[PDB]
Amino acid sequence: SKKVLLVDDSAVLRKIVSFNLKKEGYEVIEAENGQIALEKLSEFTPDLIVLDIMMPVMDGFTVLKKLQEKEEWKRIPVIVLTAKGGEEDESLALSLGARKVMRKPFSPSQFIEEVKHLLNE
Amino acid sequence: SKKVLLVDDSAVLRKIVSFNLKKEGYEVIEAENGQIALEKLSEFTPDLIVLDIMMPVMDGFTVLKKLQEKEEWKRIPVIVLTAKGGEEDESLALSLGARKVMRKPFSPSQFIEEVKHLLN
Amino acid sequence: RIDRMKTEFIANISHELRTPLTAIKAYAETIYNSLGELDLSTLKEFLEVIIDQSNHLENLLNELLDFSRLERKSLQINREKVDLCDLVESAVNAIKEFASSHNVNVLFESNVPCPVEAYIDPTRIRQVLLNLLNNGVKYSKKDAPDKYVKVILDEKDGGVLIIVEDNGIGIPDHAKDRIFEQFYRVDSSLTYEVPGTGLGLAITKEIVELHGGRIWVESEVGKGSRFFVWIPKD
Amino acid sequence: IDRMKTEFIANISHELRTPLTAIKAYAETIYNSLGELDLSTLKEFLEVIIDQSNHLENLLNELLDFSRLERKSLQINREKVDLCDLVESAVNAIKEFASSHNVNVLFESNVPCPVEAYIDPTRIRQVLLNLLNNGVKYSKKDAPDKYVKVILDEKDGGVLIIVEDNGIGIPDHAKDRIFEQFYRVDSSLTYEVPGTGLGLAITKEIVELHGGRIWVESEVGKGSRFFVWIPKDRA
Ligand SMILES: Nc1ncnc2c1ncn2[C@@H]1O[C@H](COP(=O)(O)OP(=O)(O)O)[C@@H](O)[C@H]1O
Ligand SMILES: Nc1ncnc2c1ncn2[C@@H]1O[C@H](COP(=O)(O)OP(=O)(O)O)[C@@H](O)[C@H]1O
Ligand SMILES: [Mg+2]
Ligand SMILES: [Mg+2]
Repeated sequence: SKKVLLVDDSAVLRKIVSFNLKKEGYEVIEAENGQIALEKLSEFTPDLIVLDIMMPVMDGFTVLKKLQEKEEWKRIPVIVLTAKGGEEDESLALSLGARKVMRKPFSPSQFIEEVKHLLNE
Repeated sequence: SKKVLLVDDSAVLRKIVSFNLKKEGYEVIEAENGQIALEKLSEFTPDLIVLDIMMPVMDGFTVLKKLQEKEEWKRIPVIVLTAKGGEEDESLALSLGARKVMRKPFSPSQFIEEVKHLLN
Repeated sequence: RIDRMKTEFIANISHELRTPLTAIKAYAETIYNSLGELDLSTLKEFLEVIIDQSNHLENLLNELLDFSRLERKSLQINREKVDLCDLVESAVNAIKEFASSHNVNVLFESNVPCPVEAYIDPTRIRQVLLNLLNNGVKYSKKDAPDKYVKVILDEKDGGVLIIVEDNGIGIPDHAKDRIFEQFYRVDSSLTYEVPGTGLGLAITKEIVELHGGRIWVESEVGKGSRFFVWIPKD
Repeated sequence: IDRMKTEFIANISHELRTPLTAIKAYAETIYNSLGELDLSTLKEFLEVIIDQSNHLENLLNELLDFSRLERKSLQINREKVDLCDLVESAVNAIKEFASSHNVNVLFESNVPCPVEAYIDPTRIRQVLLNLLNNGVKYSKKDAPDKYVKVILDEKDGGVLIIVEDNGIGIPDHAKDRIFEQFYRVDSSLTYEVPGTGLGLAITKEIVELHGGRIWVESEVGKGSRFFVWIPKDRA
């Protein structure tokens, strides 16, 4: 039922997150950079966005910025799943419009629990 | 039938090496350090000794030295399984009497076929 | 200071993260090559080792990341009202396993009545408590039945005096000053096979000094060591 | 120096946590999902943990080799190696990593094979893998014709191996500093590419231990060319 836009440049990361998302029942759509993620938003409007920070072409902070300046995308919840484990990196993402930030390495159990929280809100 | 002496201070590594050894029908007797390893040689004589270098109380080079000094322990084959990946570490162990040196991390498949080579 | 420690430090990271990897690799290939020859209780046991060894591995990278932050002036404290009395039992729990694994007993008492409130960052002081507790286990006596790591809580000088006592190998007097330096380790036969980067106490020294606190040590070669951590209350 | 050392330490944390995230996530997934996980997926997930450990091992071997080269305790046992074969085996190891970034791995030869040479095969394989990895890592971001070509040649009473690419390129102010320990070209393009800044420092020392040299020519946008000369004969 619920659609989830998966955004990460790592193919290995996308696979295991897609597995746990599909194991609950959520359909997923993948995007290997920030620009493709925004390109695919013209096709459909997801119920959740799992977003990486570091990636080529367009990065996650500029995605988070562009999601707010457009009216249609700004009320979609965003979980930032990223390798950047700094406090000032978290605070920038939350200020840019991200609803939650999770550090890598991550627990799939805790990650899915947070995905449930935002979808069942 | 074959008895193997497993000498390493890591209990985590002892378990997985013992599992792969027991998977090929070998008997396994373990040792926490070099001093315990030599104490157990009074009870029985193993067909192979899997030996670590870095251990407390007594290290692997000390074991390899004392294995040569005793007459009964001299001809027992020894595979050195160790985190020390230097070339001068390898040459010291081979001169001290080790038949083969394998580095950690290791492949369980490659380790077992090398264990088979010395026993057969 | 010296690109000599730096050289020793690079080797120490390699050595330190090479252990949990040896496990991760050996257990993963074993599960892969022995699916037909593993009961289910072992498969879960073997998968759990990979998982636990990864957490050690990660903890180790947080040490490198936190240190880099301390060096760059990036870390900054967010203080709050917390009960150092539990925050200490908590920590102590988090190292329970590591301890047993070493035949070490982790005790805890308080010279004053609990609870003991104090305005501190619970995450960063947990990291300070863990480092000192983990050092107590790391550098305990090699062969002994009465080895321990005791945490003593107390209030002194309008501040909270946490003491981490042990009966381990001890520290020589020429090293007493240098232990808190980054990359420094006491090189000896007793500390030959023990893994470590030399960052833990340097990280702990900066966290405690950001709170307006201090850390010092008294130690005896053979008897044991005592690490005193003074922090202001508010 | 020091400001670099700090960046270096941060780079180890970043490059090493990428395979650890996979190892930790795949392992917990296998553990928590044994009931709802078919056999081919289990083997596939196991293979990811094994492959991500091997990359994680190679990065630790980079740290170990650097410390050995810094301390001057690394040997160089030479032998009659076929260099034309040795480059091909090195190229086969990179093919998997090259396919991940849409990079082609060509091997051309101006002189006819086999090319005999008296060098350490293990250490020259490490030299080629470093240059091949950098060709893939620092390639163009969005392009259809990305490649890494290894040109083998014989010159000056030696062997001149050239590692050509059409990647991002290197600016002239950085061209000298690329071979230094811990150095990386900090820019908007290379913000998300992992690395310690040790590879070329390890490669320069290994090449100079053989009595050879390594140098670079590059243009920003076009690509880079890494020339490495080694002597042939024993005496
Ligand atoms: N509780 C202790 N007992 C004995 N020695 C200690 C203790 N804590 C620290 N040391 C000494 O201080 C040195 C540096 O410690 P630390 O900064 O924690 O780095 P490491 O992770 O290498 O132990 C160690 O080499 C050790 O000898
Ligand atoms: N083939 C290449 N193409 C473009 N840039 C390169 C190439 N090889 C090396 N470099 C540059 O040199 C720097 C250092 O590279 P190296 O010493 O291999 O360490 P690392 O790859 O870990 O950064 C990099 O930041 C990169 O910009
Ligand atoms: Mg990324
Ligand atoms: Mg050991």
